[PDB]
Amino acid sequence: MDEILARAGIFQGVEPSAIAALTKQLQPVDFPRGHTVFAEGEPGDRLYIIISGKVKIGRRAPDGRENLLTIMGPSDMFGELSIFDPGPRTSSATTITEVRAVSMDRDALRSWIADRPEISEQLLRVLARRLRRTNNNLADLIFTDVPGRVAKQLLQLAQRFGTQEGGALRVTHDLTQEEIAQLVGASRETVNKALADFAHRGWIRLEGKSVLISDSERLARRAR
Amino acid sequence: MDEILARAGIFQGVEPSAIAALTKQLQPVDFPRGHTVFAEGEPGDRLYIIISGKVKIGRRAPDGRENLLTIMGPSDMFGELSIFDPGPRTSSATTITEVRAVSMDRDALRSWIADRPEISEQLLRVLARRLRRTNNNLADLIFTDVPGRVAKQLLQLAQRFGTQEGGALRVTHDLTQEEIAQLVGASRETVNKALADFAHRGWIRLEGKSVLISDSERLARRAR
Ligand SMILES: Nc1ncnc2c1ncn2[C@@H]1O[C@@H]2COP(=O)(O)O[C@H]2[C@H]1O
Ligand SMILES: Nc1ncnc2c1ncn2[C@@H]1O[C@@H]2COP(=O)(O)O[C@H]2[C@H]1O
Repeated sequence: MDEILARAGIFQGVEPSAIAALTKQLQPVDFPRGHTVFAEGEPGDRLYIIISGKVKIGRRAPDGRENLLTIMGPSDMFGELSIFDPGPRTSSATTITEVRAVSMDRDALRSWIADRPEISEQLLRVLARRLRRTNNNLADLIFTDVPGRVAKQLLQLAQRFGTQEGGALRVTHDLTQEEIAQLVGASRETVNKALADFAHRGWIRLEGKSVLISDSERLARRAR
Repeated sequence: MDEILARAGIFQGVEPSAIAALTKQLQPVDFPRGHTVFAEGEPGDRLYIIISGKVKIGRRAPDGRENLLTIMGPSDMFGELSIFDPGPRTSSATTITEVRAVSMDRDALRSWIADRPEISEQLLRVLARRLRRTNNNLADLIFTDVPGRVAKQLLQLAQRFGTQEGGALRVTHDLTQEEIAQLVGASRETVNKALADFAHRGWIRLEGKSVLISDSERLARRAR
């Protein structure tokens, strides 16, 4: 599991042999599927790295309507925004499978950067990347229509969690039909038809909390 | 000049007798109104701090339509994202006034960070905060009604540019009709209907490029 940790935004760029010498006394946590690790708006000082399982990053309207910002998995950090720009959690963080993680608090995190200055530019790198992704997600809402947007999401899910079957990519995305619409940021029926059409043409084939992508090249053409 | 450069964000962590050191190294520049500093897509080795003027950071749709990510004024840093996660600019940076600014580049920047790790700690704060704002705008798009957004937007312009002018607020945003629209991520058509509604509910008034705000509460209610 040290192997999964070493793939972090933090542990990337700290001498790999020395990554052993530091991974010791962190608090390692467990969560059942469905656990609110923390809620949007509340204070918090902990940052987590996912050892195993997937966490969904949610945003909730006063109205009661839900929205998913991104899905995190093995090796992804979450809960760092309220640390770096001190303030409240910018969103809810909810487990999607059972989840093994490892957390560290604000001060523990201070030791780390002081002793291993390299971390900061990787941390900078993660937020910058996330900015880029979010910038895109945002423009997609102003500009891209639903099936176009579903295409992007499956594709993004696939670069992040996809495995190979041969020519085709497996995407065990551990999601419900409503969470997928929630990532896409549009109606549930509408996301399902967009998905049905793509299945129709054997571009994708749906199976449980999972999708198999046959024809990524056309898929990527519905994106745009 | 140097006290606007002191409130930059990069610099909120260095000795008073150091900002001067880092200020020499910097390269003064004077862009005219309607100048493109760089454009979404170009390579980027260079980051900017606006001494004065305002600049719009923008993204263009395939349809030729354009959403404005933010407006930037004295002390603001921009073009940092291609330093931390090297790649193209995610967005264009175009003046909406004459501008005098100050630039520094990837190697200059990296040298400073090895010299003074505090700079890292500060750009994380800046990035995280940028990411916090964007989650709010993004979610405004799924969750918040169309003039509902024009509220939060005017006030935010205010928070950042608002001058108390006889019990009211003086915001010289320097945005044309369309430019305000693009911040809200909408068509002039439905935006200028919030021009007219706030014109005969008398909370503002279109004076020059500027705008004078006389309300506050029937906005923080009108937004939330
Ligand atoms: N736009 C985004 N892209 C990627 N991750 C995000 C985004 N918004 C929030 N998160 C993550 O979800 C976390 C919720 O808690 P924090 O706001 O402390 O830190 C946040 C980030 O780690
Ligand atoms: N969401 C955002 N909020 C504020 N500024 C941004 C945002 N997205 C991009 N930018 C700025 O726009 C700049 C364009 O050039 P870079 O991508 O190098 O760096 C980018 C950031 O400085």
